[PDB]
Amino acid sequence: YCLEDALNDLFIPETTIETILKRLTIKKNIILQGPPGVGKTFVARRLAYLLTGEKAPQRVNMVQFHQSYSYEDFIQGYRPNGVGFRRKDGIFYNFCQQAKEQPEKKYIFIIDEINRANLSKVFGEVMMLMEHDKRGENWSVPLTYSENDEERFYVPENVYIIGLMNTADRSLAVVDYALRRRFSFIDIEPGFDTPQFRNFLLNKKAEPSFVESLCQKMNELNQEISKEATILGKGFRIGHSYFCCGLEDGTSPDTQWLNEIVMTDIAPLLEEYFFDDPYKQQKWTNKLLG
Amino acid sequence: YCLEDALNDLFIPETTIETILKRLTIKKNIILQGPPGVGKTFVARRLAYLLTGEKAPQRVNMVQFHQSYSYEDFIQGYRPNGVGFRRKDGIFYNFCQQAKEQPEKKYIFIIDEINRANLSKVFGEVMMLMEHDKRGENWSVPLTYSENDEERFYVPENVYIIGLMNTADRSLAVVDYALRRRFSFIDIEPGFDTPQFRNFLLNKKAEPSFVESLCQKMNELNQEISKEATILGKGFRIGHSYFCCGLEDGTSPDTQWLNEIVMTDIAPLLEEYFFDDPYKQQKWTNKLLG
Amino acid sequence: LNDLFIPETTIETILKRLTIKKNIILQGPPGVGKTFVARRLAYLLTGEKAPQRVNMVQFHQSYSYEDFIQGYRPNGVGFRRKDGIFYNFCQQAKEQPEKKYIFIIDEINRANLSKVFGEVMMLMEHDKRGENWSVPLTYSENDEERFYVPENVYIIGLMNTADRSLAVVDYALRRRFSFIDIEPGFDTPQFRNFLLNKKAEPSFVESLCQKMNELNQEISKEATILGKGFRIGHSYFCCGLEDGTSPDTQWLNEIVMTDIAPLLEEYFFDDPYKQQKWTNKLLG
Amino acid sequence: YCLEDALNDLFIPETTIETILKRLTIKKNIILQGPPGVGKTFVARRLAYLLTGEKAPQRVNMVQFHQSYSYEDFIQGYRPNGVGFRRKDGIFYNFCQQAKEQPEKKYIFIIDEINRANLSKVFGEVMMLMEHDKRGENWSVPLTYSENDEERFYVPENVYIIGLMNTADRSLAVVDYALRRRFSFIDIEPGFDTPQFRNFLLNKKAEPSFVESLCQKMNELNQEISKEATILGKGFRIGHSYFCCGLEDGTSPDTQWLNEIVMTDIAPLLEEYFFDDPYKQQKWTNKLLG
Amino acid sequence: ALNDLFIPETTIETILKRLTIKKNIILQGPPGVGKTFVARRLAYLLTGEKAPQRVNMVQFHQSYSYEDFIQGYRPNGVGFRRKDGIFYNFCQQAKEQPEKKYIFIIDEINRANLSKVFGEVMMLMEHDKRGENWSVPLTYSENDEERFYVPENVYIIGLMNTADRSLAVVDYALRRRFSFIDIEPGFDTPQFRNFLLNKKAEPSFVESLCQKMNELNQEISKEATILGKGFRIGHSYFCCGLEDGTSPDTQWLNEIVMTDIAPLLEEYFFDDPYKQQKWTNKLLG
Amino acid sequence: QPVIPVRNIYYMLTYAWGYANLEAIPGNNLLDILGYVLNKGVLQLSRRGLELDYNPNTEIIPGIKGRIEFAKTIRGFHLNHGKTVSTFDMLNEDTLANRIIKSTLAILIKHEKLNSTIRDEARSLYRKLPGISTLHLTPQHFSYLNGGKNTRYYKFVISVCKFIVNNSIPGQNKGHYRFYDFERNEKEMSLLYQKFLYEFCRRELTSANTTRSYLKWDASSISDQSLNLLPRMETDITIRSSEKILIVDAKYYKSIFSREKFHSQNLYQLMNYLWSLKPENGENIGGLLIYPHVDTAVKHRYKINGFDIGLCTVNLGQEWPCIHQELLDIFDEYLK
Ligand SMILES: Nc1nc2c(ncn2[C@@H]2O[C@H](COP(=O)(O)OP(=O)(O)NP(=O)(O)O)[C@@H](O)[C@H]2O)c(=O)[nH]1
Ligand SMILES: Nc1nc2c(ncn2[C@@H]2O[C@H](COP(=O)(O)OP(=O)(O)NP(=O)(O)O)[C@@H](O)[C@H]2O)c(=O)[nH]1
Ligand SMILES: Nc1nc2c(ncn2[C@@H]2O[C@H](COP(=O)(O)OP(=O)(O)NP(=O)(O)O)[C@@H](O)[C@H]2O)c(=O)[nH]1
Ligand SMILES: Nc1nc2c(ncn2[C@@H]2O[C@H](COP(=O)(O)OP(=O)(O)O)[C@@H](O)[C@H]2O)c(=O)[nH]1
Ligand SMILES: Nc1nc2c(ncn2[C@@H]2O[C@H](COP(=O)(O)OP(=O)(O)O)[C@@H](O)[C@H]2O)c(=O)[nH]1
Ligand SMILES: [Mg+2]
Ligand SMILES: [Mg+2]
Ligand SMILES: [Mg+2]
Repeated sequence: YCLEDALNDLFIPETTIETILKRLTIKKNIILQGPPGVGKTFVARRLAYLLTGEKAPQRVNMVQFHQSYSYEDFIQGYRPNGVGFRRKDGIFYNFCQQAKEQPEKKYIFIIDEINRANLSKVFGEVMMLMEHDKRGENWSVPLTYSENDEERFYVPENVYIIGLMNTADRSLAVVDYALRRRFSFIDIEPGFDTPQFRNFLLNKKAEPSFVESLCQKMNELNQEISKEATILGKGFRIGHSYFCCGLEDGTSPDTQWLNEIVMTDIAPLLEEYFFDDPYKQQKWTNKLLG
Repeated sequence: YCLEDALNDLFIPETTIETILKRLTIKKNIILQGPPGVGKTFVARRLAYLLTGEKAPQRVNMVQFHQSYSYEDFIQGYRPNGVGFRRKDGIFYNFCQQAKEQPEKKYIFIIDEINRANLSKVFGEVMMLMEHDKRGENWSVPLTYSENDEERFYVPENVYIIGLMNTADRSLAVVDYALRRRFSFIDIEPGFDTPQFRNFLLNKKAEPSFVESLCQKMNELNQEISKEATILGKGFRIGHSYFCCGLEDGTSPDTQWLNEIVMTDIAPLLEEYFFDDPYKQQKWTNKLLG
Repeated sequence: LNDLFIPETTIETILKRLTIKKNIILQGPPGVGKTFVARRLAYLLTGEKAPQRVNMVQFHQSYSYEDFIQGYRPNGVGFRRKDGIFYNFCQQAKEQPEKKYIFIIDEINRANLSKVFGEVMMLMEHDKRGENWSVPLTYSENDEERFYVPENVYIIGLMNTADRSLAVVDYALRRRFSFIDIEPGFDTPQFRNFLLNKKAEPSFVESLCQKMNELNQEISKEATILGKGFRIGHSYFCCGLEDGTSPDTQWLNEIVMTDIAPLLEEYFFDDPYKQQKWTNKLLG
Repeated sequence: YCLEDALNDLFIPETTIETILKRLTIKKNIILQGPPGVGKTFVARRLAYLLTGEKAPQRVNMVQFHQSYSYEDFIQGYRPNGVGFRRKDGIFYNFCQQAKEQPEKKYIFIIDEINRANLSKVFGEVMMLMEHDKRGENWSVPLTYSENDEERFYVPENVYIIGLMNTADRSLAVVDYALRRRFSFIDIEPGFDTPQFRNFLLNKKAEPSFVESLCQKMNELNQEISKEATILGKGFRIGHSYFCCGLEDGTSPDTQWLNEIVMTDIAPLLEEYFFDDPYKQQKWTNKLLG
Repeated sequence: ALNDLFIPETTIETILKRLTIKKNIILQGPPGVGKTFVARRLAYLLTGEKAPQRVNMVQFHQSYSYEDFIQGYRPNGVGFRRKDGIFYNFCQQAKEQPEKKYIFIIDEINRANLSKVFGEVMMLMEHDKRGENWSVPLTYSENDEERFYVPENVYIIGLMNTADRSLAVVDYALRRRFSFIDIEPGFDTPQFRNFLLNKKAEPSFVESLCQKMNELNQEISKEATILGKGFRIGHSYFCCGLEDGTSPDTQWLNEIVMTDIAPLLEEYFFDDPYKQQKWTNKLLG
Repeated sequence: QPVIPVRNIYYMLTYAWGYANLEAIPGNNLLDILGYVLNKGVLQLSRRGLELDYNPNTEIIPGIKGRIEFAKTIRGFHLNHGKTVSTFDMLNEDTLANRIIKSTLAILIKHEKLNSTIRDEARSLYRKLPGISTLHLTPQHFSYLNGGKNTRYYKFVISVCKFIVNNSIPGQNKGHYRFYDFERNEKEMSLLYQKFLYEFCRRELTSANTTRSYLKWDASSISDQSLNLLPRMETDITIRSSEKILIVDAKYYKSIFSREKFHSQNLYQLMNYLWSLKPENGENIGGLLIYPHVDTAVKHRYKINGFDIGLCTVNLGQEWPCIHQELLDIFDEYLK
């Protein structure tokens, strides 16, 4: 596996991709913050094969935090057995033990929509240990539910962690500033401007004028969205995922297809987004169709 | 089952239904938003048999969400068998196992009053999995309560999810915009001014003048309601069900019948919609009767 | 139909409305005999004074879906799934389809009505009653076992209109429920005939209605703050005179200071002078 | 364990470490209160070997507190067997018992992220014993879960307790009452304007002018944050550890290396800080890049 | 146990009348006035015997529970066993000797929730509703006939710390029953001085020290709404540390100034250090 | 002692907060106006529905609700008395935003000088919200709500709640409150004016682009590159258009209200803003001084140091629409 294979279809620039591996390899914990529809989940599976250098799923682990994840789930917890309770090794604890089987080959743990859960509750002991510096046997620590016999749990050096926090829900935003220093935050753009986005459409039977018209209108809208910060901040700006999918059968992109998108998905989104005057809704809706 | 079986009694136009079935085959997740009393519950069981094309209720599961509903009940969670607790595969998990057995046949899950329960908390792991392009074993994910990383849960491709969410309550709205992207939102209108609703009335020995007078009356009223979008959007407007049922006996729809229902149902509603204006209540109430 | 102080027309409206729609809310201020109407009314609809069919409950803010329908609660050995009353009650009518079984919910406004009812908030509708519309419950282990409202079941809701909560308004539930107002009924002869058949003075009764109605009109004057929903009920007068104490102004004077004055205080809060006026106006 | 190895690398003045050692011998219950990235965790591991005078792991123990941490794990509690419940001596109980054997040798217990769990919930009864005056067998107490009153637990005088607390969260405005009385707070400065931090930078092939230019900015920026009290106090200010990292390769400091750090760590942190004033973000970010 | 207490004689005598009547006192006040010490010695005085067993002391915290206090079901090797608490057991001893006076000391009572801990017994512990007549079956009692009654001999002392800013309002349940008592720091008193005079302290150092703390304590009490009077520093630091026969002098004093008093000033004065240094200077300068 | 009619300030506050009939109310004073907005504002929300935030609850109950916490259950041995510690999401209206409304209403009633009907109507609302718990309000409470998850409508009434509490002073009685004389102080009224325009111009002047611009001194000093001692300079507003740029400095002074000497000390700031600002576009550079006057509005133009500068006034107290017309008339002249 290599960069050329992954980056064939991605609409994100190479620039960020190098920025990721630059920040990742030094720091080992990163966050990609962007609105939905920019391929956050999409890139993450591809990146894992790069660092390992091979397309292997075993060295990768993927999860989503659902505002009910707990330290009992991630690390160490007690589960019913048939008649009586037992202690169960969590998933991350299960993952690290495999990861330290070989330091040579890198192991990745991927958490989608990480911002939701109360991360201090989930990680507990791990919040310190995740950092690049504080890894290995030097910083071994005994866990809460560890046996009285001293047995210690340390983050292996080979492990790299990636989190995928959407920036739309403001309430569900990381306010644990102690934790926000452990991670490095990578802003991801909607991906309209790139030709690599455009070429995908032209390859799929698209007019350059219709294509260039499309990006022109979205960029105007996102600026109007980006202008506000009171309610709708920079992060709220619309992703490109809506346009990406559904054309595999041979349906060529045209104003009919775009009009279906505008009426069906985005226009409901806009009225929820604004919810002050319809005229602003009527304005931008007609603009896209025009 | 057949298409024409449904359309005989259905007040909604076929065009929306064609829009519904086109999106649903593509997106596989949808939300129907409108005021109460327009047949969201009515269509949903009908539409499922259309999409499958066969009248199979075994393949359809219908549920109504509420505040006291959680991932433990829905997907997976630990619950008491008796003396000993067990991991109880929830309703949605069981539904997916059935659909996995028969990938060809479409299996449908219908959620009434979806907007109430905290969907982020309820679906959780599913929130990523449900996407139309991420279904399959490639995106299989280990759950919170899974014994190991190897045990993983993936949505089948055949699954279609249908959402029913009233727009009368702005407090309860699906503001989680990432979740909003997964569902393709299909507005529904009361559809008073349609032939199929009137033909049902005329079939019940009704005056064409009274019927056409009736449709004109509400159309003006709904537009008045839609005007004050800051106060009341289109989502609050009156549904058609008040008029639909109650004629099963064979009672002809005279003006007296209308006068009874308006006094009992719509009259207090207008008082609440217009708390401040007593005159405005009197205006529209008297306008229908005269 | 004899000792009831509410018009025959309203109950005649109700019985047709209930039989057709199968769900109703009887909304009015406290002391108008909401409970007595419903208890009487269920016996009318059944036609026999059978109490086993009729069950009454009084909601409160802490009531939950765990209590009403299903819920996990402990036996001596441990925890189990405990079928709530309504599931138990619907099974009772499901045992006997022919007869009409009734369920009464008092103090309905207080609780989050959506929260308790939950699944049945759809099912309760008269058309969607039967196995066809059955659904698996929240706590049901398997989808196959489902719950469906029977056709015989009828629900009556009793609501206090004097404590509005501007917390949650549901207009969808309002579609399920056919709302019927209840007036206090001082003007009605049937209330007066009871008292005139209790050795009341004719003038004493007639002047009283003038006194109370003027108070009721003032409460309905300012629609935003108060309304017909707040105004005074009659039921305080019914009880306390069956011992044998015939009506007199002294008897009324007990009730005014005993009962009505806090209500007046509650309604005309931070306005003692209005209390002194309207309190004293009645006594003369 | 020579001071020269320990204290040379450290950025903190030799003045403050001396005072830290003074009160620590005196009171034995000490708290280092500072923002993340000032080496609070870094110094604490070294200080233990300073006091003991030797590199021994057994005499020093480290833990991180979190919401799940409890009395039953920390001190004493019952862990389920296959069915039965067996009492278990906890860490702090087990650690002191080792310290009981060797009263002369100094023993250290290190507690990171102490504010996250309430001390009463974990320590509980021991807050009486933990205090410096009420130590020794004279003040021995029988424990909550002790089988008989005869068994007793007393904090030997030798143990010293260090607690690492970060002033980065809004909740910590209401500092726990237990901490203030029983622990002695010490404030850790960010410590940019130090020779040793600079001398560290210069030693890694860094221009002095570029280094001194940076120090003016960080001292300038932290002043702006520290001036505020409503939203961001003095305790919220940036630490000195973003800049320490990333130099193991030998890559010389420059605007290129700096630009990665600002954009990927400090810029989005400022977005969270100065949410209300986006332009203030641009005001500082451009200033730092220069 | 009454030889040298820095507190004035009036208050310690007033409490004894108050305690024999009300039987439930709360001692407020700043930390470092020997709240336990004054309370501990008073317990021996009310009995008149310097005996520890009749006296018991426990420190309350928010996680302190009814299970620890009264009755709980801790597991033995095989199965759960009811375990008597402190107060429950404590009364069993006092019931033996009704003639004698038994005393229960409760530190940091406001911090914990009284109701969850005491539960049923909060009614009985009031002075009136005492004796066999008011006996009630306990919550965990398997048999109704076995009951718990508060004997008259028991006297309850509570220590509450005024200093904490986090404190806003006293618990209602606490206020109805207990008689709050305020202890001044008593930094300017003869008995405190006479102890210091017995140690090698000249009158000027005494007058210098007593004068300076009065001025500083006056500042804290002066800003009453901003800071409670109970914020003012106590005297216990000056008591301890001189047992070795060390002479108290300005050289010795400056250690305590910087070590104990300075962080307390830092905590109390969280706004302006410029104000703090002004007051630290006067203590020594 | 001449001042603006109180009703007009509310319009400027609206643009200051960035988002109705006021003719009905007969009380000219502010709190009568402000309370009626809130008192109606609360009722407007309830029609649509108030915010309900799922608060997770971990409590000791006799049964299964949501997710059981196995650890706290076994550690406390709650199984034996038939109880579990379980996490579930009760849905309340007790959020910080809604608590603030109820606490604000308590303050509103306690104000000694207020319309009686306003006080009567609000007391109803306080009773109508039983679940919500009263709180003692501080700005720090409002600080936590800067996240702004809430709807757009909520932010308006909360801004009112911010204004009332800060501008509330105890008066005759310990319990009751008395309203601040906001108009008399120039600084807060002036700070309103500067913010009033900045958000206002974004609304109406769609033609031009409106931004606050930080400016940097042209100076260099051998002593320090920082130049911290130098005054920090940030424009009140800059309203840039392709044909012409324009900087405005606006302030409220009492001396100008008298129709004599003129207070234009702010002008001294202005030239240095023109000087330190250098446009790459180089289309033009213009400046504006705008002040509030009561009686009448007068516009002048100047050619000072190669700059085209205007001093102008607005007749506040006339009427809001003509004022809105007047402002659009104003910027039209100079923006050219
Ligand atoms: N072909 C192609 N598809 C892309 C690209 N970027 C995003 N997409 C598509 O957009 C859809 C969603 O991408 P995804 O990673 O899930 O975005 P997300 O941020 O994780 N979603 P969310 O924030 O809602 O959780 C998928 O169809 C994904 O493949 C791209 O560069 N090329
Ligand atoms: N006969 C007939 N009835 C219809 C038709 N459409 C809707 N209805 C009736 O309107 C009522 C409600 O249907 P429903 O789907 O539950 O409406 P809703 O919008 O989901 N209501 P809610 O949101 O409150 O649950 C039923 O009486 C239903 O049969 C129709 O086309 N024909
Ligand atoms: N070489 C060197 N590294 C330092 C110095 N100070 C801090 N660091 C480095 O900064 C990084 C983090 O330090 P740390 O103690 O964990 O900060 P913290 O206070 O514990 N962080 P937090 O508050 O978030 O828990 C480590 O690489 C640490 O060695 C120092 O003076 N010299
Ligand atoms: N005879 C007769 N009794 C009535 C009538 N209304 C109420 N009562 C009696 O008043 C008493 C209290 O009624 P209650 O249900 O508590 O008042 P409500 O619930 O507020 O309507 C009962 O004895 C009722 O039967 C009535 O109309 N006729
Ligand atoms: N001899 C004597 N000792 C005192 C006096 N006051 C306090 N002490 C001692 O001061 C020390 C601390 O007492 P205490 O207030 O209980 O500590 P706290 O828990 O921090 O409040 C103990 O040794 C007390 O006995 C006093 O007036 N006379
Ligand atoms: Mg995604
Ligand atoms: Mg429906
Ligand atoms: Mg740390």
